[PDB]
Amino acid sequence: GPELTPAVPFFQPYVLKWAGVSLGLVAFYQFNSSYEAKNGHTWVETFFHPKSRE
Amino acid sequence: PVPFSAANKKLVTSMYRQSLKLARNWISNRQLFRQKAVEIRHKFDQNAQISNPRLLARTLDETRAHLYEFRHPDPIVPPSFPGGTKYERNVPPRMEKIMQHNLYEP
Amino acid sequence: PLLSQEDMKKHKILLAYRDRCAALLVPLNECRKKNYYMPWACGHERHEYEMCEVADFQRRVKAMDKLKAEK
Amino acid sequence: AHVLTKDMIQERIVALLESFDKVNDAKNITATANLTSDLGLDSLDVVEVVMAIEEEFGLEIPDHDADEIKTVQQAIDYVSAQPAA
Amino acid sequence: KDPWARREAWRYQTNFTRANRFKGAAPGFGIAVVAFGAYLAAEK
Amino acid sequence: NYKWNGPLPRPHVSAGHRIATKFLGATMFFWMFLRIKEEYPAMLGLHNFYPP
Amino acid sequence: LFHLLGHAFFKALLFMSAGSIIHSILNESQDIRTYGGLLSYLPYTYICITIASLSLMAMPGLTGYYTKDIIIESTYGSYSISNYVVYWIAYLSAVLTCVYSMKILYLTFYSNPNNNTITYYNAHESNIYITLPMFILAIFAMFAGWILKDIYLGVGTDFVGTHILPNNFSYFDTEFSITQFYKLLPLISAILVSILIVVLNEFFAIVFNLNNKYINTVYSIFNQKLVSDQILNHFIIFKGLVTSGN
Amino acid sequence: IRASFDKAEEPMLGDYPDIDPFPAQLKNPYKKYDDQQDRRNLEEPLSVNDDLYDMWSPDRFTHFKNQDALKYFIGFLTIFFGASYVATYFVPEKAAIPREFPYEGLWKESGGTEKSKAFFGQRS
Amino acid sequence: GRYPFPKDVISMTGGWWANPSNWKLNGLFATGIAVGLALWVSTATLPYTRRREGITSESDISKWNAAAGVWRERHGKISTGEA
Amino acid sequence: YNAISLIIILPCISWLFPLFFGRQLGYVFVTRMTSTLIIITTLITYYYFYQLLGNNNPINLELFNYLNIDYLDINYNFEIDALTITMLLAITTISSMVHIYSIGYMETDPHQVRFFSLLSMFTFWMIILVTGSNYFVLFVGWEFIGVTSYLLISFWVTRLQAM
Ligand SMILES: CCCCCCCCCCCC(=O)OC[C@H](COP(=O)(O)OCC[N+](C)(C)C)OC(=O)CCCCCCCCCCC
Repeated sequence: GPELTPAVPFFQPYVLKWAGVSLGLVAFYQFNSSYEAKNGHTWVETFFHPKSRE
Repeated sequence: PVPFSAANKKLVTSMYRQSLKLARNWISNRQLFRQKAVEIRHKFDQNAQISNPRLLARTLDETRAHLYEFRHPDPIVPPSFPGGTKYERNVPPRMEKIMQHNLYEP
Repeated sequence: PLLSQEDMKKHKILLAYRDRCAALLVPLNECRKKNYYMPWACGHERHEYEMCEVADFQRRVKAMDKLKAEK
Repeated sequence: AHVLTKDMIQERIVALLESFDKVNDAKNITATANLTSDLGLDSLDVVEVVMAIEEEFGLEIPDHDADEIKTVQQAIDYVSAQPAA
Repeated sequence: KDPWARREAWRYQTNFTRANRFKGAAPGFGIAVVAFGAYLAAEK
Repeated sequence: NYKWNGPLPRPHVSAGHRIATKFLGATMFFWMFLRIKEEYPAMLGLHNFYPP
Repeated sequence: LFHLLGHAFFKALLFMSAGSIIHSILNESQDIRTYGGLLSYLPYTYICITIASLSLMAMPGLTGYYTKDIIIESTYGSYSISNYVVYWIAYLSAVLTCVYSMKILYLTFYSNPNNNTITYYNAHESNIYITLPMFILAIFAMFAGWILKDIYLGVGTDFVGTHILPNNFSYFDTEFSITQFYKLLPLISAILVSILIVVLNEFFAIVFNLNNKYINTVYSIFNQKLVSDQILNHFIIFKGLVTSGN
Repeated sequence: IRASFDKAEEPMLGDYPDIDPFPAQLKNPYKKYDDQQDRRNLEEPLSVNDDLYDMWSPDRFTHFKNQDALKYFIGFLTIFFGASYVATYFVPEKAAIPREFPYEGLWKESGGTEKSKAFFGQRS
Repeated sequence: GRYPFPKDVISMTGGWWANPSNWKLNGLFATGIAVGLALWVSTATLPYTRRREGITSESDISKWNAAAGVWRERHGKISTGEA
Repeated sequence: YNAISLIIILPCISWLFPLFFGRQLGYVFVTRMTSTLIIITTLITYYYFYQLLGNNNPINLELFNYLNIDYLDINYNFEIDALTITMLLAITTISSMVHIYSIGYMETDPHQVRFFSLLSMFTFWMIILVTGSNYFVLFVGWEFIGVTSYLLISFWVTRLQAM
C-alpha cells in the first residue's frame, strides 16, 4: 500500500469551465439541428440578415 | 622521469589500474581475465627497477602506446555514474522557495 | 475444367489466382469462409488445390526443360 | 529495497582483505590499519586492492581519489560516502 | 600464481559448476517426452 | 548475505515460478514435438514436385 | 505482413524479459558482461527469454518459423534471377541472428557469475504484474503462427485482398521449385550454430577472447554501429551547424 | 583556436578573449563543477563558437578519427555492394517456366483493350 | 525509494507520487464520466457506420460505367495504351 | 455497441483522462483505469477480427469534412479491413500487455500518471494511423506517434542523454 497525498476535489474550476462550455456547445448544436428539422431552418440562421445580393 | 618518485608512482599506478580496467573490458570470460591480469602484473613487475632515464622514459612511452592500441570502444561503467544508464535519472529537485517577480501578480 | 470468365468474375477471384485450376480454388475459399480459416479444416479442398498446382508447376518445368534442350 | 550499513561495509572490506594472498597476516587487519605500513602492501598491490573494492561495491573510483585512501578506515568512510554502492 | 585466487573460488563452486550451471536449461523436457510418447500411443 | 567470498546457497525460488517454468517448458517442447511429427515430410523436404 | 504480426509478439516478449533481468540486479546494470550465472536464480525469466529467442531463430514448430523461413525461401523462389544473391544475404543474417541470441542467453544464464556476491544473494524474480504479460506473450509466441498460417500464407487465401500483378505472383513457385538443400540449410545452420556458440563459450573461451590487434579493430567497427553514428554526427550534423554559423 | 571555423573568426574579435575550445563532453566527469550536468564553472570564459562545444552540442566520438571512420563506412558499403553485384553473375538458372494465364494473359481482366494488349496483359 | 519534493509545484498530472486521500471517490466520478462518454460516442456515430460491399446494386454500377463510356464517346477518348 | 467507434474512442479516453484528472485521481487509479480501457479495446478488436474472418465486409466510419477546396476533398474516414485488423491485433495486444507490465516495472517511479497517459497516447495515435481510409488520416497518426515518441524517450527529463 502506497502513501496518501491530501484529498483534492474532483471538479476544479477548469473542469467545470471547459466541460460546461463544450457540453453546452454540443447541446446547442443538437437543439439547432432539431429546431431545423421541425421549423425548416436552423435557429441560428434566423439572426442572419444580410443585404440582398442585388 | 625519476626512477623512483611520488610522481612516478602515481603515474605507474594510474596506468596499471588502466591496464586492469582494459583487460576486464576486453575479456568476457572471468577465468581468462584472471589469467591476463596475472600476466599484466608480471609485465609490470619485470620492468620495475629501470634506473637510467632514457630506458624508463622509453618503456613508459611504449606502454602508453600499448594501452592506446588496446583501448576499448565502450568500457563498463556502473549505471549510477557519468557514463551510466541511470546517471541523472530522477534527480531529486532542489528544495527552494518561490521568489516573487511582480508586486500585483504571483 | 477452365472456369467461365463470367464465373471467374462472379466468384471474385483475385487476378493472380485466375488459372486453369481456379475451379478448385472456389470451393476451397468457400470452406475457408465457413470455417474461420482454421488450420485443421479444409484439408480435402486445400489438398486438391495443391495437387492442381503440382500439375501446373510440372508442366512448366517440362516447358523449361524443352526450352533448355533447344539451346 | 537493499541498504548497506557502516558495519556491513567494514565486514565486506575485512573479508576482502582476508582473501588477499599478498598480505602479511590476516589477524592484524584493523579498521585503522595502514595497507602500506601494517599489511606491507606494495605500490601496485594497493591498486589491486582498490580495484577489488570497486569491483565489490559496484562503484567507480577516480585516479585522484583512489591514491588518496591509505587506511582501511579511509576506504570505509569513502564507500559510505557514496550513495549508490 | 593468483593472489586473489581465494576471492574467485565461489564463482566456480556449487551453484556455478558445469553440472549445476547447465541444470534446468530444458525445463519440462521430461514431461514432454512422456507426453509425446503417450500421444504416440493414443493416436494409434 | 551471511557468507562472503564463500560458496553460495541454493537460490530460493517461489513454488509458483517453478510450476510456471515447468508448464511453459513442457508446453513448448511438446508443441515442437507435435509439429515435427505432423510436418516431417514438408518441413524436412520430401516428395519432390518435379517429374521423375 | 505475417512476419510483422509474428515478430511483434516475440519481440515484445524479449524486451519485457530483458526488463525483468535488469530489475533483478541491485545495480540495475544492462551490460551483458556484468551478469553471468543467473539460470538458477531466475528460471522463469530464463524460460520466457528462451521461448522468445527460439521463436526468433525460427526453430521448428514455433511462430517465427512460419514467417522467417518462408520469407527466406521466397527470395530463392522469386522469378527475378539476381534475387538469388538476396537468399545468401538473408541466410547469413539468419545465422548471425542465432549468434547474438545465444550470446545473450549464455552470458546471462550459463556463463559463470561476473557480478559481486551481494547481487546474487539479492537476485530474485519480479512481481505478478511483470510475470503475467510474459506468460501471455509466451503462449502467443508459441501458438499464434501455427494457428494463423492459413489466413496469411494460404494457397489461395483471399483475406488480404491486395491486387498482385499475376506476372509477379510467385508464392507457388517458391514452394514447388525449392530443393531440400535450400529448404533445410537455414534450419540446420541455425541449430548447429546455436550449439557451436554455446560449446565454444563453455570450452574454448580463447577463440572469442583473443587479443589480435586487427580483430579488435574490426570488432570496434561493429561495436560502434558501423561507425554510422560518428559519420552522421561529424559529416552531416556538425558540418550543418558550421554552415549555419557561416 | 583549434578548428578552421574558430580560426576564421580571429579577425572578428577585438578585445574578446581568444579561447582555445574543448568539447564539454570530453571534460572528465569526476571533477566538480558548479553546473555538474554542463561541466561548467561560474565565470568560465566562453569561446566564440561555444555553442558548438557545450554539452548540448552533437556528440563526438573518440575511438576512431573521423577520417578513418569515413574510410571504414565507405569500405563496408563498397565491399557489400560490390560483392552482391559480382555474385549476381555466378547465379544458377531456374528450372520451371514462369506461369501463364488464359485469355492472352487476362488482358481484359486487368483493364486492357483489343487495341492495347501490350500495356495490360500477362504472359499468356 | 522516495525523496523530498516542492509541495507548491502544481501540475495537472499530479506531480510526485500523486495519491490523493479521496482517490476512490474521485475514481468513481471519473469512471462514470468515461462510461457516459464512450456510450454517447458509440451511439452517436452509429448512423455514420456502414459496410463496404453490397451497398450499391449491380444496376447502378453497370449503368454508371455505361454512362461514362457514353461521355467518353461524345468526346474523342481513346483508352490508355490505345494508339 | 459499434466496434470501430469504441476501438477509436477508448484509447482516446485512456490518453486524455489522466491528463485532465491526474492530480485528482492518482497513479493507482490511473494505472488500473488505463490498463482496463486498453484491455477492453483489445477484446473488441479480437471479436471484430473473428467476425471479419467470418465475413470479409469491412466496416467504414465516415465523419465530418476536413477540406473541401477546389478539387481536394479530404474527410475523417476510417475503415477496418484485413490489413488494418492485422495491425490492430499487434497494436492492441502488445499495448495491453505493456500497460499491465508497467504497473510493476514503474511502481517506484514518481511520475506514473504522465507515463501511462503517454503509453495510451501512443496507442490511440497508432490506431488512428492504421484505421484511416486516406493518406491524410495516416499522416495525422504518423506525426502524432512521432510527438509521443519524443515525449516517451525523454520521459526522464533531467537526464541529458535521454533528451
Ligand atoms: C473527440 C474524439 C472524436 C469524437 C467524435 C464523436 C462524433 C459524434 C457525433 C459526430 C457528428 C459529426 O461529426 O457531424 C459533423 C457535423 C455535420 O456533418 P455531416 O456532413 O452532416 O456528416 C458527417 C459524416 N458524413 C459527411 C460522412 C456524412 O458538422 C460539425 O459538427 C462540424 C462543426 C465544426 C465545429 C468547429 C470545430 C470544433 C473542434 C473542437 C476541438 C476541441
